[PDB]
Amino acid sequence: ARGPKKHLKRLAAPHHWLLDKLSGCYAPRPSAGPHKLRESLPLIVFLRNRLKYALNGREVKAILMQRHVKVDGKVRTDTTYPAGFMDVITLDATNENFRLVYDVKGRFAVHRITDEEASYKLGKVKKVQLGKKGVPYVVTHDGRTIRYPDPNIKVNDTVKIDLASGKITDFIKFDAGKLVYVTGGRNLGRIGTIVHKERHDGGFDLVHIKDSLDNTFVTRLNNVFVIGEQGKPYISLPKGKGIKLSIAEERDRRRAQQ
Amino acid sequence: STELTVQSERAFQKQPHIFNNPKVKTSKRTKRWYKNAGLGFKTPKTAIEGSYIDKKCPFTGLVSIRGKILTGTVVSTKMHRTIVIRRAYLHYIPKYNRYEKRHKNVPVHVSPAFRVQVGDIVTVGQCRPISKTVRFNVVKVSAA
RNA sequence: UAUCUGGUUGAUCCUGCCAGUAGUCAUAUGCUUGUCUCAAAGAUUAAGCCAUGCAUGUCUAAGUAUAAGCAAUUUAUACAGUGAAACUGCGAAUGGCUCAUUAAAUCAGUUAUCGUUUAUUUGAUAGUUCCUUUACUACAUGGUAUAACUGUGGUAAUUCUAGAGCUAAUACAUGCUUAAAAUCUCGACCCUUUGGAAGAGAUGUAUUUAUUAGAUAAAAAAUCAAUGUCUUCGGACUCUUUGAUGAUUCAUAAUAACUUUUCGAAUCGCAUGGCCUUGUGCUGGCGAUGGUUCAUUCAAAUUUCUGCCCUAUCAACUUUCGAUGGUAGGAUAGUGGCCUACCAUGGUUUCAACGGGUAACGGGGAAUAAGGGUUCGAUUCCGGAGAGGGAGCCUGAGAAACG
RNA sequence: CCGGUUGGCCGGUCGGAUUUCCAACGGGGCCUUUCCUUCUGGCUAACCUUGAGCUUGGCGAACCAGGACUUUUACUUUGAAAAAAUUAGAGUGUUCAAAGCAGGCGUAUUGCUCGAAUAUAUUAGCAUGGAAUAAUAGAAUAGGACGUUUGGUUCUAUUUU
RNA sequence: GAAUUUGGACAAACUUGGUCAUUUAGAGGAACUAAAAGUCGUAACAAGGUUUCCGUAGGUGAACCUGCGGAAGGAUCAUU
RNA sequence: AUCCGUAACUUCGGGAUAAGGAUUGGCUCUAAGGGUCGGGUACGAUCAACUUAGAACUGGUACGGACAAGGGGAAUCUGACU
RNA sequence: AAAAAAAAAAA
Repeated sequence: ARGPKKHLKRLAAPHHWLLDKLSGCYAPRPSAGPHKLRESLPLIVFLRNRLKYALNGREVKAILMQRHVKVDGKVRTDTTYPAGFMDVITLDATNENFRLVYDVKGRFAVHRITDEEASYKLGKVKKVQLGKKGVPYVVTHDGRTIRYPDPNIKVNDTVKIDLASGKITDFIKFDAGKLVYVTGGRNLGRIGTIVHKERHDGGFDLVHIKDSLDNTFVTRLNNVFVIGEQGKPYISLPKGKGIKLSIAEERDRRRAQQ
Repeated sequence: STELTVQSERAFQKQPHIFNNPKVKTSKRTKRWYKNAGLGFKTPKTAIEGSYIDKKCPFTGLVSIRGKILTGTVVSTKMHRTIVIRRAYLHYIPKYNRYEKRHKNVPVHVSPAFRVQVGDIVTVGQCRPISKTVRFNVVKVSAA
């Protein structure tokens, strides 16, 4: 109150960080950045709780202070930078390259990749507009402002980017039969190759999607994210590939491979 | 409605930033600005022809409908460019596993485009705060 | 884990209650108490009072350092290692504690901002500022304080202070330096009729006002007011440019002026490199800091819909002096009776208004349960409110701030 | 007519599965007088489209675009959303258990790896299928529906001339 | 560019009354409950010794009496 | 004099100018409230009054400026009243 | 179809 807040308690953050209810009363509040707070990995968690490359935020500060890490090709020596969906990380040491995406459980997964894949990324356009002096520009989900794009690009499309410059290499439009990825909801983590959408002029365009196994569901255009066409994606996927197995077949698979 | 000798008040009521050049002589005796608020609602010929102004009208006034689209029936039209409507409904009390009737009297702004009576069913569209109580505006009527 | 028992009678069967029984992260208490783990804890009555001591301060390679501080660089004679104090910048509005107020108010879930502000981040983003703008100018770069400190003192005392003497900046404070083209205006002069001209000035961004475009379902012809593109001047005519939203006076752009005139780098560290007409010549890297606008993020403020305990031994309430609405204006960051002026007489109510009470902050949830349910919820999370009671206000992005 | 779930010999695999099967079970479509909204477009779709046994050419949704329109609800199915923690609950060594969300596996020399689910979460609000139940409206001093027609009145207007 | 200053809105706090609400004394009065082997009688329970009861009005030391109308919970389910 | 506020009790009519309070000048302005005439088979021209409300300005906080002009309340005995 | 009142309580 009386202004912003700058703390954050445990039990208040998302469940998808998998922070224990024990270990003190607090958790790290993400600082500002391109990605919303309710969906952001940040680096301390990514390193300490997922990767185990560090035990304490002190160790993490030491790492970022010696500048091992970068993000989108940028160092970002902050403990609590918001690392969101699609977000590529590069550790020159270990020659490691990750790409923040989700699994079927909605959790940020550890998707190791190569450098050629690190050299680009996708962005869901959140708007296109005319800047000052008749300049057209766009804005993605990762806060990036980009100028002089293809006029064929409209809202809710996806844009492949150079990641050294902030320039667009390519783009994918929004149409039936396009490969999707989910960002938010009960159906988060799935991939299902759109069958069709519905308008609902006045709010909340909806869309029906069916996975490879014909399991259908419906979600919102705010949550959806297109990555490619039927079959081929433009990126590397993790295990599971957005299928959302049932718990029965899941434990069956565990018992098969135990 | 009833066309009310439009320039009755002290101020000159006009559509702002609508300047009809007197130097040019034409048909279209005055420029009248209007729009279509979407959602399939038909801005009437009465609006596009009439001389009334109504800053608060969604068709010719500088407002914008967004949010909710409700329905009611009219119970009081004694005010100037404003009415009240009764939004009946039922409400579940689970202990008894049944309902009870209820209502809300909701004040809504009306444009001179529509002539209305008590009992006329209407639908309304949310606007910004028009006044202390009016957060809505009339968008269609459904009776006679 | 869908259970009953004793008691009205001389005895009987019922109603009906009393007592009994079980549990309570519901408290207090008596007696007792050897171990391991986990762990609530001045909320209830007095949101009553408070001794004392702590609880928000803070630096790097990278704003300012002659400490008459420490060190020794020895690369250094301007400085250049460390480094108290003080200036500056940020923060101190987060967090933490309590539940007194508060009953459509909070709050929950659910909408909206086409009705608004937003430090910090993150990504983008100023060639246009020499003003008779041909000597008017520092642009290898302009000026003045002032702390800290020296020393003189006041006070009984306070995180009290004055006078006197210096000195710095990302402190204050002005102020220049870069294309070209194109379009407009005026316009000398040649003068023509087809009529043309040299030359001058203006043209960033920001604020304010006004005006214009910001679109379009379909196809052909008749002439003309004037010829327009060029002509084989018959008239070939195309080319013509327009994004988004469900929807705008949207975005954006353009003309005319306005502004007490904003912003457009007089900043700092490390590296010191290339070209030579070898001059302290011209170029040149990786950073930190700072700045306009847009967007984003952190939010904030208002806000739609539905829902809240008990009371009729509260039934009519509001409206004088704002109550419901309209118009215009002021104020606001912004909508709006938020306030003012004028006008109309409206608005709520037996579907319980208004009023009163609460031993009432609301929820998420807790206890107990066959099921339905009843009771509770100050309290480990979210949102509110408050700092002994009230009102007010500077600072700032942000407070009606209370360490 | 179509095709789905259970079944059922077969087990043609070695107590797991097939396919042709008698039945039931639920879904979709067609015709029975049964519009069960269509205007403009394109995929023309499935196409009389047939080239000799895989070819040169049917009807707009099955793909969208926009349009005129378009009786109202209630109820119900599904879906989303209902912050975490709590609740029930899967797995798992806290030495059991309360707990916790960790852990386990190797040649332990270099390392590999499952995870940290799921369900409910009123009511209101959103989207969707149904269309019984209960209400609502329609054409009766027909200013009623179709509409190839027939004047006409008003409104708007691109392409070109 | 300080002291100071006019006017304005916010308006704490005080003074006086007005009202509401909660407790608190109060001579005396009139009830209730309980205790008590008190006094006066015996109104009711049986046809309770005048059958009870209701409403109403009046009266009397007290229960209670009486008048009008009603009821059976009566002491009559009954006289072709 | 204008505005506000008004108890018990009550024969419901009163009590009640209850009680109790505020304001009141002058000057300059504003607003509202009217009449008579004009219209083929919405107005306009003219005329003239005193009433009410409000806003600035001003004064040695004064203003029903002299005159004029009620003291009130709680209770009792008594007679109803004029 | 004159009259005929009262009997502490406890079990």
